[PDB]
Amino acid sequence: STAGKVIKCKAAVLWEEKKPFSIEEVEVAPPKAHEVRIKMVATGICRSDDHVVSGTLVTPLPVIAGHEAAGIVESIGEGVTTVRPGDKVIPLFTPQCGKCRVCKHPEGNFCLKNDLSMPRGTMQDGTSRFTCRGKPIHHFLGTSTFSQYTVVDEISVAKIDAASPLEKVCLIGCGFSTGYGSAVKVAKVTQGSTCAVFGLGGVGLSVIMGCKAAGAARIIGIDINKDKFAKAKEVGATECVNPQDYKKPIQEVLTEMSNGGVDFSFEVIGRLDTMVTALSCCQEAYGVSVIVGVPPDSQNLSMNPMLLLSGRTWKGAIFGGFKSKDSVPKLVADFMAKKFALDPLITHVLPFEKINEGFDLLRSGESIRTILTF
Amino acid sequence: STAGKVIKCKAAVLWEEKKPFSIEEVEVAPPKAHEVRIKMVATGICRSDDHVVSGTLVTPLPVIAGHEAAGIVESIGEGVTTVRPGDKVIPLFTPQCGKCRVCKHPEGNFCLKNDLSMPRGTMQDGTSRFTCRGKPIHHFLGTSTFSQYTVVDEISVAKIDAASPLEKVCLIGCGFSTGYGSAVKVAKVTQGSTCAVFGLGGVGLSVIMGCKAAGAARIIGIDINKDKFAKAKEVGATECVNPQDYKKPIQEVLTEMSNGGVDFSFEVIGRLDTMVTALSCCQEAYGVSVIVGVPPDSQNLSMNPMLLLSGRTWKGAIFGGFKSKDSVPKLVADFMAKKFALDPLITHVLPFEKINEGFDLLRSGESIRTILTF
Ligand SMILES: NC(=O)c1ccc[n+]([C@@H]2O[C@H](COP(=O)([O-])OP(=O)([O-])OC[C@H]3O[C@@H](n4cnc5c(N)[nH+]cnc54)[C@H](O)[C@@H]3O)[C@@H](O)[C@H]2O)c1
Ligand SMILES: NC(=O)c1ccc[n+]([C@@H]2O[C@H](COP(=O)([O-])OP(=O)([O-])OC[C@H]3O[C@@H](n4cnc5c(N)[nH+]cnc54)[C@H](O)[C@@H]3O)[C@@H](O)[C@H]2O)c1
Ligand SMILES: OCc1c(F)c(F)c(F)c(F)c1F
Ligand SMILES: OCc1c(F)c(F)c(F)c(F)c1F
Ligand SMILES: [Zn+2]
Ligand SMILES: [Zn+2]
Ligand SMILES: [Zn+2]
Ligand SMILES: [Zn+2]
Repeated sequence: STAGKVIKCKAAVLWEEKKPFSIEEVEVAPPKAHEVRIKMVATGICRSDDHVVSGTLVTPLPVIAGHEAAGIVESIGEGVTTVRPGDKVIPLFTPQCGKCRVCKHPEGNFCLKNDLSMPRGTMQDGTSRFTCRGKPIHHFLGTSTFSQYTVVDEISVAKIDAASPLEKVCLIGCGFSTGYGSAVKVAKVTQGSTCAVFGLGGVGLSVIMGCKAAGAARIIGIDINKDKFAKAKEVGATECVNPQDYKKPIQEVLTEMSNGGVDFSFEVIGRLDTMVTALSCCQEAYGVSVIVGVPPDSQNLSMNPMLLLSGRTWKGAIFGGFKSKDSVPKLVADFMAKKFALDPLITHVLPFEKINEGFDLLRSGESIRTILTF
Repeated sequence: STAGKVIKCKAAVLWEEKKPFSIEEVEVAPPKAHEVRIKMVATGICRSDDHVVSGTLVTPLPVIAGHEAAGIVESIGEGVTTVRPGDKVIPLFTPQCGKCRVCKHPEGNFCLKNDLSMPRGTMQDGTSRFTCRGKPIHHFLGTSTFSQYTVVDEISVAKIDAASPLEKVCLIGCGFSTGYGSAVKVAKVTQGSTCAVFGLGGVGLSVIMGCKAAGAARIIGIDINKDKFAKAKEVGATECVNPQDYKKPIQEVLTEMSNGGVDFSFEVIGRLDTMVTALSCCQEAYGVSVIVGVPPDSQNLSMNPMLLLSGRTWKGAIFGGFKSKDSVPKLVADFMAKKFALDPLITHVLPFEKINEGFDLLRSGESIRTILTF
């Protein structure tokens, strides 16, 4: 039995920015009250994890990163009611405490208990469950999924279908749900509309899936890497454009293509310039633009507010706008009912021990999602 | 007797920026096909007219400004079907051609025939109906209401109730409808919500009216001129704050007052800094901020897009989001049925000949709306 005991296991520790992960033994404390210890089964490599490595996202180091995953409950602390040992679960990088003003709001999902805005890199109680070489190691977004075992707060975990394939549904923990919800819930894409999707990685592909599901008539994919176009078309893009092919700015190209601007645009990269371009290419009177990408820490964009005064709507969201604990189980149920596909997003499946190679595939432009299996 | 003939009348011509208007004789050509010549009865002095004088708003000079008005049709050009001589009318600074993609869109109101985005200062045909001292004089927004007679395109005029009091309902041509619609139509303020209104002039007062009509529980007015607070409370503000009273930035004050951010905020001034402050003070996960004020020409704001990524919505609108020709007559009908009040906005009345004194009153901070009578 491991319940109630410290577990020694393998994890990928990030000791400092711009260095490879170190795959080594960590100690994982047992869960305290209202905490859940999970044996990880699969975790995805998301660009946001690379942002921690690159310094694009600032979070306390050293750290166990990883936020898109699925696993099986090993043990629960006192007072846990929503999961039991043996349950399949997805950690929730956006929690759902159910009690704060956001949780109670019909349209908010960015629960005030989150560790995104002002990250401490701890459990809710302000302490860490991880040690490595005698040193405390930080958590990441309350999830820390780059470990054979993690500990999460109960508000940061959802129980899912016991028959779920964990090596696929881990994507519901971040990239699929984020893109899909950005289209269907946040933008509320309409039937017959024209959509523009900037960035054709895992998240942008999921935005395309949602735009197609919503009945868009035209879905224009934009990426500087033309190797991304074939898969974008497979999942619903009607056209793809590479800005590097044009003498004019791409907002002008897209405005012309759409006979005066698109209905919905999405920034799914993380660049300040593309955020402004995406806003500009939506129709000036009634267009909607959604920011999904995460830009470099503490950098401001510059824009002319006449873009908004004419009638545009500009919004952003975390996790597709989904209230996390309510939505994850339903998304998995919908996947099990064949309502959407996840295989198009998965280009590589590697053992966990190859985490660095998986990040190199992302950085080189060669992968969409690599799933790491424990 | 004047139908088909040039009319000589008095208008207020702006020859140069940063100068008084010159009340002098102009020649007003008869209406061409699909044009309407209107005898003006009353026109309001709106801050946007002042922006033309100050250079905040760039439009070709020399010009006959004025855009908030009501009058009586003197004559119609060939092919006009929607008004007749003797009808009471409001000129529409935002046209409604009824044929473009925006006019056909359920939400859009910024008709593509507008003369706001890239002002030419002409009729729809690219020519002027005004001569002064033998020189052609520009139109403004297709309306040019600072004249005893103007000529407008048919898509820029609405017929209104024959019993309408024109010295009141001119405010439906801009300031009332813009602020009211910004709350009820653009923001879609909800019952029980907390609203923050930056700027307590005529437009911001109208926003407050709209927020109160929509059922807001708290309406916080923000102005650096505390003389504006008594009327703001009369029309529905629950509390007023002056940024100059505080050591902390007002977005922090408002976030504290609203226990974590407001539901709806409105920028009703025209400053880049207050546009960002207004966005910041709405709740980070589900807040909505609407830009109403007109900022200085060609200037960009700087902002951190993480404000949006957490869930905020940022939008702007012209004329309260109202499709102009459909909406203006209905708004007048609702006024005649006492569904809203206009008298709280009217602080001064002057003859047209005292236009410069009217502008002095606005610039000093003393007036809300001065109504000029012809
Ligand atoms: N809002 C959320 O909740 C949330 C969740 C998940 C991911 N993210 C962010 O979303 C973004 C996309 O993540 P991902 O899909 O995993 O990343 P990814 O797989 O790296 O995809 C990004 C795509 O952008 C393309 N690209 C780069 N520069 C440009 C350019 N100038 N113009 C057009 N295309 C360009 C690039 O070739 C690539 O295909 C990242 O910034 C993530 O951090 C946000
Ligand atoms: N979007 C539209 O369709 C539309 C139509 C009508 C008016 N406008 C614009 O709306 C704005 C307001 O017009 P208005 O109500 O006639 O103008 P106004 O009567 O000048 O009112 C502006 C108010 O802002 C106050 N103010 C100035 N600076 C600050 C500050 N830093 N903080 C807080 N309050 C401050 C000022 O004291 C005044 O009471 C102007 O920019 C107009 O050009 C836009
Ligand atoms: O990919 C999801 C994701 C985000 F959207 C962020 F805004 C963030 F800061 C982060 F760490 C993260 F993992
Ligand atoms: O007051 C209404 C109004 C506007 F909202 C503008 F954006 C504009 F450019 C203008 F000239 C105007 F009069
Ligand atoms: Zn919460
Ligand atoms: Zn992610
Ligand atoms: Zn139109
Ligand atoms: Zn105005």
